[PDB]
Amino acid sequence: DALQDDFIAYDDRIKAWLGTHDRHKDFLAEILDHERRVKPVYRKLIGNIIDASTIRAASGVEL
Amino acid sequence: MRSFLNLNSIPNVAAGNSCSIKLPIGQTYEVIDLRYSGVTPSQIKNVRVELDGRLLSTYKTLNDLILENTRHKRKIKAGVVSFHFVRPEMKGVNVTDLVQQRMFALGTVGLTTCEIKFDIDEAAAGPKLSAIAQKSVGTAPSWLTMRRNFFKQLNNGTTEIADLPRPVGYRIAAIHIKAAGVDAVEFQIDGTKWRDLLKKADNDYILEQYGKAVLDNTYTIDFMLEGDVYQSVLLDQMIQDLRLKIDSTMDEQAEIIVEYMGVWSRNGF
Amino acid sequence: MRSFLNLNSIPNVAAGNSCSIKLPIGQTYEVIDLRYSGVTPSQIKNVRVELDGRLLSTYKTLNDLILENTRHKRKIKAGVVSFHFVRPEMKGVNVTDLVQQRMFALGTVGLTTCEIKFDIDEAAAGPKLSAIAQKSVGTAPSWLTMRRNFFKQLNNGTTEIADLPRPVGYRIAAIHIKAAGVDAVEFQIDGTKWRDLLKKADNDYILEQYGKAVLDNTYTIDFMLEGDVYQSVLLDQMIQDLRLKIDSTMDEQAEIIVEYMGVWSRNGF
Amino acid sequence: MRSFLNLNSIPNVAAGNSCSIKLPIGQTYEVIDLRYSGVTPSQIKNVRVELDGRLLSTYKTLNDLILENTRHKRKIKAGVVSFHFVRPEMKGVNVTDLVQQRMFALGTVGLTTCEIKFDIDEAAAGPKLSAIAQKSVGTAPSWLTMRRNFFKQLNNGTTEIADLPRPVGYRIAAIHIKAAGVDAVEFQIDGTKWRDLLKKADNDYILEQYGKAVLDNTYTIDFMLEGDVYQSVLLDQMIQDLRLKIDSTMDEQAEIIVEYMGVWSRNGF
Amino acid sequence: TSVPTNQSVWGNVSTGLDALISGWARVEQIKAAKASTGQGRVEQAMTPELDNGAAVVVEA
Amino acid sequence: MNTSVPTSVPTNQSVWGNVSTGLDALISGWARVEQIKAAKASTGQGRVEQAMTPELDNGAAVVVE
Ligand SMILES: [Ca+2]
Ligand SMILES: [Ca+2]
Ligand SMILES: [Ca+2]
Repeated sequence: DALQDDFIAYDDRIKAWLGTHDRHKDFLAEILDHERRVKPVYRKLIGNIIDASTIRAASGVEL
Repeated sequence: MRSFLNLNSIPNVAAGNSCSIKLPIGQTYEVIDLRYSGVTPSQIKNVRVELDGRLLSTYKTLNDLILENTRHKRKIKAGVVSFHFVRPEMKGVNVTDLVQQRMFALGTVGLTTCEIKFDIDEAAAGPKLSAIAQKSVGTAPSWLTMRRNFFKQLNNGTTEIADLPRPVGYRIAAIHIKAAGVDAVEFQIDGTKWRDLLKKADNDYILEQYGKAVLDNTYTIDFMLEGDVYQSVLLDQMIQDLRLKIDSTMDEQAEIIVEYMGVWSRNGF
Repeated sequence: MRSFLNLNSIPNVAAGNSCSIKLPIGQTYEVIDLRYSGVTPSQIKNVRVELDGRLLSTYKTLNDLILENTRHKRKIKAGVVSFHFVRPEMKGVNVTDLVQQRMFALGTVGLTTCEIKFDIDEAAAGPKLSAIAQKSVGTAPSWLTMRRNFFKQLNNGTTEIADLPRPVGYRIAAIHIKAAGVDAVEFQIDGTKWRDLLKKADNDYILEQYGKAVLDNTYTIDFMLEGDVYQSVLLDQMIQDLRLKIDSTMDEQAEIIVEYMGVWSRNGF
Repeated sequence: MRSFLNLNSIPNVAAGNSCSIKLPIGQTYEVIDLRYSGVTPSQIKNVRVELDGRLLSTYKTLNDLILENTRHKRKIKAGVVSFHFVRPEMKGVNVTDLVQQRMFALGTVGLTTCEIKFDIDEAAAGPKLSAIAQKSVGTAPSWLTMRRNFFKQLNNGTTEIADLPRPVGYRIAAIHIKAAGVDAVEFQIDGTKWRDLLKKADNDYILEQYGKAVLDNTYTIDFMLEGDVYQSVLLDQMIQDLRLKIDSTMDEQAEIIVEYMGVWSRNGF
Repeated sequence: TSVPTNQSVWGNVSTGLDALISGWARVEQIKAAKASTGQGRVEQAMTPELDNGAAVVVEA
Repeated sequence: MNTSVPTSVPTNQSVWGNVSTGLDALISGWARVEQIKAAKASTGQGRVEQAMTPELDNGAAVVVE
């Protein structure tokens, strides 16, 4: 979970925790991410393709 | 480590009022010390211990809880009455005594509500009630003592009581016959006479022989005299007859107290 | 589950008569409650517990059984005297206390006869005796307490008693010196002084220190003060000397009570 | 088998003298019975139990040892005071009660010196002291009870005591606040309130509820009411705050008695 | 030099101390084994108690 | 219900020192050790060996690394 590099370094120090080695290990965790890329770029192409644009809708019908 | 807590104030403590001791869910209640003043134990009627709205144990009056403790020779103090969920008299057979005693503690884990309801008599001088809890780590309700009340007519001669509830898988620790004219009693299961027609003096001698105190106008049939839970009556789903033969000298209505035991179930006894 | 039975009527209960309590073979007798009236415990002489015609325990008078129970601080009631086969004071070391106590129960399995003989004094006013049995599932006689009687002359000065029976494999729970002028006693085995020359006041203090009651005109050497059976004297076949050094102040006849222990054998002690 | 020995004569027993009970190394001391006369327990000051010159337990006066025994309801006799190393009230959780009690015995194996020092007051009428030892097979000092003395000033209002020694790995069986004006006390560890602000009457009720005797002018916080050693306070290193909140009504100096527990070490507490 | 810093643990649970307590429970059973046999009693008979004795203590 | 723990016979070794020796053969043996002491008595080197042997109550030792 905590990665091999963080585990091996922390495992070497059998006990105790001081200096930057302790602070980094104490407040350690995994990571995620979020950013704009393929989804937003594809949606912009749909807007560019719909220029000057045509009306499309739903709600009417026999119901 | 145990925790001793001063329970929250009991709401609306007044004469003729219906109060309740709502216990916070999460931990285990080994003992609950109830302090009272301006009211007698007999003035605290219909004491009911409820788990999730269901009845666990019932006491006609708080005085019955005082007598319950007196019987086991537990410490009795005026102005205070304790609810001993953990049975101090328990002795282990294949486990330690401590484990056998604590196994009766009132665990609340998984519970939605834990209450101790009761009614304050109208004649109460100036009722004042507070509670203290001796708790420990949380556990499921599990094994609990279920005190049940039954009223039956006794004759002057011989009366037989065979309609006592027999919840499957449960056990019977003891049976207390509250009557003033009981001479001797006999207990049998499926014809087998586990307790011969023992005279009161003889039955009471055996009780005292095991450190128990004889209660006035009561014939106690202790199935756990040694403190061994395995000596109690196991309500086998195969028992055909659970009978009690009472030899009385008076024609009265007896209050039969039955101390049941079993793993508490949301849809059980 | 235990069974409490009203033993069959004792045949021919009268002054100067020799009666017996014949116990039905098959189950285990934990306790036997003997009710008496119209006669004193001292008027019930030569009490002998016999298994298959052989002597197990002996009491000069029923009063010695009352004193035996009093010493352990067991419940004493006038008009009743119990035979405690199961030793309630036992404590387990590698087993539960319950197992260590019940291990002394009088099992009858494999037995041909189980009797409790005694003689009713001629002076008995109007002897009336009945018995109740607290039984449990059948077991072999097995580990039993064997109370033995011995009489020895005690001098004013120092007396030594080294001729006490040493049945191999058996144990000694306690030794009771019944004399009015015993100041101090010393116990040794093979030169080893297990009990220094302890003054009566000092010995009696240790006894009381363990919840025991000091008997009048008696010097008790309790080898099971903690309730641990493995603290008792193990009569090893190699023991060369088992001696008692009594410092008395009177010239009298002492009744030495020795509580032996061992697995009952049809051809043993 | 245990051995009861009449300890060697105590050297120079006289008023104003500083005597010592030097115990022979090799075996285990379960109990030491000290007989006294011509002097009061309060006249036997500064009682110290030393192992290899290091202090184990301390008593301001011999009267504190009498009160220590009285609290547990141990046999008390005038003219004699015992040192109970083996704790008779102990109950086993994963071991037998006997094992849990004997584990506190004073083993001397590996020791160089075992002493019980004390000072005889000058006012002593005609001091006379002797000792008897109840010993068993030799064992290392191992698990021992370490009675420590502390003096703190109390105000009239609230007083907080958080500077109590917290030896790592050790435990706290109980804390005794010796003061005449203590109304209520609260105990907490790291903010956690293990003992709510319990009124004296309520605290004393729980104590008696467990077979303990309430001592005069003392507020006892028993962490081993059930006899379970694992209910005691474990002085874990990560503990940041061990606090005591005392609500007094008087402005006095209290004697705080702390019963520590742990494996005796040549270089430990 | 050595030291510990920052840890986590289950609440109100038995620690390494109870692992030692079992050892004290085991040594009681060892004594009880000697108590059952008369040969165990005779082994204890060769035990004298005096004021002096050999002491040894060192790290390794 | 319960599960019982084992009760058994462990490592207990009773070593009875059965000493059997002929009284007359001992009397000679005790007489032989007297001759050995006499051999030490004749020489001054025997006297000097016994001067290095006193008696004490006990010993002690302490250290750290
Ligand atoms: Ca439970
Ligand atoms: Ca038996
Ligand atoms: Ca110890």
